[PDB]
Amino acid sequence: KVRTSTTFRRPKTLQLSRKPKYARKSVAHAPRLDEYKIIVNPINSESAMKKIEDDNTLVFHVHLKANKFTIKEAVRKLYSVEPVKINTLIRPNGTKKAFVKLSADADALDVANRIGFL
Amino acid sequence: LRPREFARLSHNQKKVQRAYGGCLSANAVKDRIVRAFLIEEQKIVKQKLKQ
Amino acid sequence: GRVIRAQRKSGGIFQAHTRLRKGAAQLRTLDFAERHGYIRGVVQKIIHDPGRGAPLAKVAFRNPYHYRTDVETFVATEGMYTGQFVYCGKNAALTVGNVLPVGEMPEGTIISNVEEKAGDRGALGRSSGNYVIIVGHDVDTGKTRVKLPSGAKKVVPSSARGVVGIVAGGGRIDKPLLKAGRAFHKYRVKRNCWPRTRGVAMNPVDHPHGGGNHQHVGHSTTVPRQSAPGQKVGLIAARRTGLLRGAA
Amino acid sequence: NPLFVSRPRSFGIGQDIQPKRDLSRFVKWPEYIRLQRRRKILNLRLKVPPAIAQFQKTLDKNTATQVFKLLNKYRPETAAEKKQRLVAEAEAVANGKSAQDVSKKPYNVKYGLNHVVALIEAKKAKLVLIASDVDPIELVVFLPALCKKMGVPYAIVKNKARLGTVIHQKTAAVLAVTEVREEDKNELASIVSAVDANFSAKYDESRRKWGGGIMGGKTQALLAKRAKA
RNA sequence: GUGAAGAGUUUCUUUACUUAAUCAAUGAAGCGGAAUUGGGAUUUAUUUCCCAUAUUCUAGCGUUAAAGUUUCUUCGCGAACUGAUCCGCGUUGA
RNA sequence: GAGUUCAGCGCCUCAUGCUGAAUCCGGUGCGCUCUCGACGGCCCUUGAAAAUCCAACGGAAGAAUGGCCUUG
RNA sequence: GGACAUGGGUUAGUCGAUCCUAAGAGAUAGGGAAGCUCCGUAUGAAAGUUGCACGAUUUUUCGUGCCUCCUAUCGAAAGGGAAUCCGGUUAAUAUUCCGGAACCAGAAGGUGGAAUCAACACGGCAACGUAAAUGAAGUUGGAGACGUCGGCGGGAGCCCUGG
Ligand SMILES: [Mg+2]
Ligand SMILES: [Mg+2]
Ligand SMILES: [Mg+2]
Ligand SMILES: [Mg+2]
Ligand SMILES: [Mg+2]
Ligand SMILES: [Mg+2]
Ligand SMILES: [Mg+2]
Repeated sequence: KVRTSTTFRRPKTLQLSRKPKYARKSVAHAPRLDEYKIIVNPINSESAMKKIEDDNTLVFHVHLKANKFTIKEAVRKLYSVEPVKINTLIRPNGTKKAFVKLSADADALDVANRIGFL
Repeated sequence: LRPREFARLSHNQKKVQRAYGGCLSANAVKDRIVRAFLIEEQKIVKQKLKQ
Repeated sequence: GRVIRAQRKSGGIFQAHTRLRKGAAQLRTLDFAERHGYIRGVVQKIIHDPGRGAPLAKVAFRNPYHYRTDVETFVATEGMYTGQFVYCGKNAALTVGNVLPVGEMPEGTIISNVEEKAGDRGALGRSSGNYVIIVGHDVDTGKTRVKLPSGAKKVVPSSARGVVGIVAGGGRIDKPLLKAGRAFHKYRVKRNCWPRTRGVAMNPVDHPHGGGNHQHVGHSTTVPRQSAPGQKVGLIAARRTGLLRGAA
Repeated sequence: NPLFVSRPRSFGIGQDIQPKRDLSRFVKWPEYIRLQRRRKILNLRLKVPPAIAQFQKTLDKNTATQVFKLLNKYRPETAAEKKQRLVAEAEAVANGKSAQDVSKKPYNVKYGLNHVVALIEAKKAKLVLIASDVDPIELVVFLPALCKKMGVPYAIVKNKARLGTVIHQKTAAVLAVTEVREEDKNELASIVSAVDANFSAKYDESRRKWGGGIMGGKTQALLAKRAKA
């Protein structure tokens, strides 16, 4: 029992992980904000139209809690296109707007027509 | 450079190829070498003359 | 009346201004090496300490039990210089700057930063130009008698340590400040104690001296030792007053 | 071979970093360890009243082994042994007589502080073994006086924990022997005589002597130095 | 609380202890005592009357062990003693 | 190749397109604003901290070998 | 019309915040307080994230190990601090969009190169140099990091001047 330090420290002990006898919650919740919540609607103002036909970018009203990662996946899953960059802004009315630029191999005008807000 | 810019240089730009290079000046290192040698030699004679 | 100025000096805006201070000036924790032998340190820096007249010395010592170097902050004695070796312990030599038990130094030696209790790390004779004189030893139940800067004689145990020499920083108080602004700068780095309004310049609500149709105290300014706070102003428990002509 | 050269380290003051020695003496221990160590010291100073000081005078090793040899013969029945006895009484209570017809009188050590106290007051305890480390000591501090008054032999023995093992419990403050089988009568009598010579015969003079009051350590060595000069 | 003297069956003064209580320090870091040791006075000597240390150098360096017998079987930065005497009712001091 | 200045052409013109030139060479400072460099004066005043980044001292650890196709 | 009505409008790895600490605020230990709460901030606490491969096939971060002076957090849109510029564009945003041209940080290791035949490069008297030039623990050093006034010397933009 040799102590070469003048300091007693608490010895390490096992520390088991939880093995509950019952799940506290009976049913796991379905994913909140999957893809139908993330994309709310296309935005079709005049400025958004110019973004479509000049910069190959789509303008979406998106959920306040969506980020650039989930907006990218949602657009890919819903409209089968590949954004190259996503810019985001929160409008003065408190709602979130996303500028979704598509790659040079896709045409934003065609995607807009296919969605049907043109 | 600012402190974090030093993280981008190659090793040899941040030092001198010599003992304590980049930490001691050349004349400081020279004082240390000579001082260490002479002090060690004196410890040798004091040990020899102690017996 | 209201709470007088002396009663408000309990903290708050009257705390010491300590941002610019590098560390307390202390002797070194009394350890095995100092109790039985000596340990050597090297003066690394001699530095100005804001709010203190005397300069401080940063002294580097090797740690006896771990691979590391410990830096100590000492009150510099006059004559000390950077690169000097200082020695602390029972067997240290009687040289300016060394730290020794007062019982190990002869009668008449001049010392500074002397401990009141063995190991308190320095209490007596610390301000610029001050020192303590060894007066005598009593070997039976070892107690050393010393003379303090105030002129008082004190008995410290003959294991309380002291630094050989006088505190550096010389005769600072010999120079007239000459200007309010210089007093301003002296106390700016100390505490909120300057300038001072006279009690008689106040109203009765503010101070026992306040009020009256001339500026005067009214009653005696020598007040008893057991006055309450708020009335303990002026010359407290004064044994005498007036211009002394020959004292001891 | 010539490259293997001795490189001694001095270890004097200010020479080499001290080697890693045992610092247990100077360790700052957690509060509970400090408490249980200084508690033993305080009991060493602080002169102990005789009724408490009579404890810490326990049976010697040899007599203790004989006592536990007898006690281990008369252990109480365990839950397994009790369940077996009950199925026997149940089987024999259907076609034969009562449980008395198929089970015999039990021979076992008595335990339980209130139960043993009653046995002593009724002069049925042949031998009483009082544990030496009953923590609220008042539970047993009267037992030697009660045993002496009733003329029942008694011994103070180490480890309430050792007494508890006999009766299949964690601890037991006190055990009592009431009856012993004929084959153990001579051993009980030899233990009773050995116990009595050390405790019952001591009690008259143990009531006056005080425990503790001893300083030890550095203060005693200073006294020894003071005496030697 | 525990002990010692003194004062004309008692409790008053001082002069002792420490474990209560108080103070201070520290990373509770080497306290106290023995054994080896060499001058010493005892003395046709016996540690019996006595405690003896390792770093003063000049602004260096000092850590993660070497060596020493020697046990596996001596393939090994391999295990232990040791190097680093022994012991403990106290972390140290007031 | 941008920007600027200038000159023309289609002339409802459309995607407002198309076509020509120049954008060059010198000097100045107790100037102004900012800044850097080397200094000087002053103080009983000597003028934050931490995150973070770097260097050294040290020597832990490594396993290529068939005179070469072979690893870290 | 800054009024009224209907619509539109704020895009960033590089700008801030976010990270850091400052005066200070403040849980926790522990002690007060009838209590609301007060004091306290490694404090009289068993206050452990980090350093080793002993098992582990076999080409690698899960089990004990022996270890060591660690630490709550909040507190700066002027302090400290990784990194972006020009040209163009809108009715209304832009160092954020568009065109072009860069930079920083992190991860994995995708090629190429370098050193190593036994070991981790050479040159220079030296100050020191290079495309790379093995470096764990521990320690030490540096940067971050600092007042104010005075004149002197340079640079950039501006100003002025000759074609
Ligand atoms: Mg944004
Ligand atoms: Mg007035
Ligand atoms: Mg008044
Ligand atoms: Mg309006
Ligand atoms: Mg930034
Ligand atoms: Mg913060
Ligand atoms: Mg604008």
